[PDB]
Amino acid sequence: PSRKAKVKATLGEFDLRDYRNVEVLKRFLSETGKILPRRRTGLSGKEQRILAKTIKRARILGLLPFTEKLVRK
Amino acid sequence: KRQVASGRAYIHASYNNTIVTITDPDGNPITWSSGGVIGYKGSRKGTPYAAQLAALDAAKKAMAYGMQSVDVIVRGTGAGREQAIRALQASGLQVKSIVDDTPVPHNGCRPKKKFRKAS
Amino acid sequence: ARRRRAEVRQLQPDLVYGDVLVTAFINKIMRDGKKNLAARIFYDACKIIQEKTGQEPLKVFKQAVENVKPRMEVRSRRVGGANYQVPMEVSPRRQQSLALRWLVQAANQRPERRAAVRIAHELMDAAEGKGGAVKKKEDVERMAEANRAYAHYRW
RNA sequence: UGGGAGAGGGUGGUGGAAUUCCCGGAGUAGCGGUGAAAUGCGCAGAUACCGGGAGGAACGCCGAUGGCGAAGGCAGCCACCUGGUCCACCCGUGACGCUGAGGCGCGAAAGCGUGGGGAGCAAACCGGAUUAGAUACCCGGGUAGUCCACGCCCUAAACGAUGCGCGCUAGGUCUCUGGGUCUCCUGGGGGCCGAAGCUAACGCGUUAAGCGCGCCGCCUGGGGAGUACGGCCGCAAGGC
Ligand SMILES: [K+]
Ligand SMILES: [K+]
Ligand SMILES: [Mg+2]
Ligand SMILES: [Mg+2]
Ligand SMILES: [Mg+2]
Ligand SMILES: [Mg+2]
Ligand SMILES: [Mg+2]
Ligand SMILES: [Mg+2]
Ligand SMILES: [Mg+2]
Ligand SMILES: [Mg+2]
Ligand SMILES: [Mg+2]
Ligand SMILES: [Mg+2]
Ligand SMILES: [Mg+2]
Ligand SMILES: [Mg+2]
Ligand SMILES: [Mg+2]
Ligand SMILES: [Mg+2]
Ligand SMILES: [Mg+2]
Ligand SMILES: [Mg+2]
Ligand SMILES: [Mg+2]
Ligand SMILES: [Mg+2]
Ligand SMILES: [Mg+2]
Ligand SMILES: [Mg+2]
Ligand SMILES: [Mg+2]
Ligand SMILES: [Mg+2]
Ligand SMILES: [Mg+2]
Ligand SMILES: [Mg+2]
Ligand SMILES: [Mg+2]
Ligand SMILES: [Mg+2]
Ligand SMILES: [Mg+2]
Ligand SMILES: [Mg+2]
Ligand SMILES: [Mg+2]
Ligand SMILES: [Mg+2]
Repeated sequence: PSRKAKVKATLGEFDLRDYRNVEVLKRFLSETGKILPRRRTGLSGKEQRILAKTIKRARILGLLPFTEKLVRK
Repeated sequence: KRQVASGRAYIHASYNNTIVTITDPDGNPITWSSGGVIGYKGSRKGTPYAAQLAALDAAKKAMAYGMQSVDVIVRGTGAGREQAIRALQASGLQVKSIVDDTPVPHNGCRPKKKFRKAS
Repeated sequence: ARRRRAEVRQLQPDLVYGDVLVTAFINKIMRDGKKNLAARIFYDACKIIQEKTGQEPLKVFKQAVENVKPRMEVRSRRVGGANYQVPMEVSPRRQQSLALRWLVQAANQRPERRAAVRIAHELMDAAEGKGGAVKKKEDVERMAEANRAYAHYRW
């Protein structure tokens, strides 16, 4: 299904190139530090590609995570 | 003997066996078990039942230190992972939380032939 | 039974107890179609469970049975080349079937010369908890479960 | 002239996950491996867990049914150096074009020199199994190699098995990139189905095997044979 609302849908006006806006980027990572796929982030090929570049930058700065622990299994 | 009360329970599932390590609130092992520690000597070690016992054994051994609650850390995929968990939830011990932490490389070392041909 | 699911034929109630479970046991006691001969053995044995016990046969019967019903057994299966004895439950219909059969089999294995005696004597040892009929049963169970390591092969 | 999208190339730097190794802690009998096993490893304390180091190699999710490049081929992130290409304007030259024998350059993997580096993997090899045998498939080890610099080699199912260029001949749908009077039009890519037509069929079908023109390269029954001989080329293996 995948319809708990698209990530972009909830956010407002954000700069996809702002690699310091952790509060927003945070929204695009799954329960794990994994970058969500388009079918979930609801971005466009062009946007999603830009986002990814940003998310990665953040991780280098320590702002975002490379990976997290699942809490079930 | 040292009394710990709360701690960690690391289930390490494999396709060949299932070992379990109960440690203190910060990783130091208290007791442990596995399909080997218990009877099974071979392929039997991998079976889910084996997993169950190993879980119980370690669980019991642990309570003989006061252990009343545990945080669970699962690692790996194996014909006997879920059973080890279910076994601990019933081992009297209180299962505070379950959490998978199976290691996965961010793509690095070339696996043995036994695991390639992938992609 | 490749097509439908086979309907368990219904037997004629007992002419002395109006019981179907009796006729069933009587049929198992039966040899080459001679039922009269069979029937006798049973009742004649019921009369022996009468003398040697204040309890009525019908009751001794039921209990004797009830004790020999296995509730678990191991059926085979092929996996990877090797064979495994998978422990699985035992349906009601089969429990009964194995019981009555086992009794008669254990009975005729007894040392006493007279048939009706063996059936009576086995039946008694049965309700008592002893007897080879029960031994066969407890054994099937020991066998089963004693392979719990393979139970994850739900039939 | 203004604007754009890219794993296109080269150099330096840098991040985190994982494997191995070493140190320490804590722990104790097994771990591993398979169809089942054994070789193997472990009381000189392994496996499992935590903390700290060292090192090499490759970049998870994003990642596509996607993009770029003339092919090979190209993905972590940052900077510098650098090629190609698309669109808008319709502003300059004024046929300055197309193809291209030979030549020159490029050219996956393996392989070859000299010097480095070697964590994981792994031809040969050393062993354990399986088997009638098992110079194998399965299991435990393991050298060259795989990585880097510089120089060679130049092959391939180097494939769309489809040489470039241009013009012409319904449309439908999805997608990546521009521009616009941003339902929808326009341009350049990537796919699918299909007009006409073509095809031995299979299929192809504005990304042609369609309709045409230009230029190159090839084919002419199978085996012998990509062999022999002769030439070039290569350190060699060998290549043409
Ligand atoms: K060498
Ligand atoms: K046709
Ligand atoms: Mg008769
Ligand atoms: Mg690039
Ligand atoms: Mg030894
Ligand atoms: Mg010792
Ligand atoms: Mg460490
Ligand atoms: Mg080293
Ligand atoms: Mg392209
Ligand atoms: Mg290719
Ligand atoms: Mg003009
Ligand atoms: Mg003029
Ligand atoms: Mg080459
Ligand atoms: Mg190479
Ligand atoms: Mg070399
Ligand atoms: Mg190896
Ligand atoms: Mg053979
Ligand atoms: Mg041999
Ligand atoms: Mg090997
Ligand atoms: Mg191809
Ligand atoms: Mg040509
Ligand atoms: Mg189309
Ligand atoms: Mg198009
Ligand atoms: Mg298009
Ligand atoms: Mg047609
Ligand atoms: Mg078509
Ligand atoms: Mg044409
Ligand atoms: Mg054709
Ligand atoms: Mg030729
Ligand atoms: Mg010929
Ligand atoms: Mg050749
Ligand atoms: Mg050759």
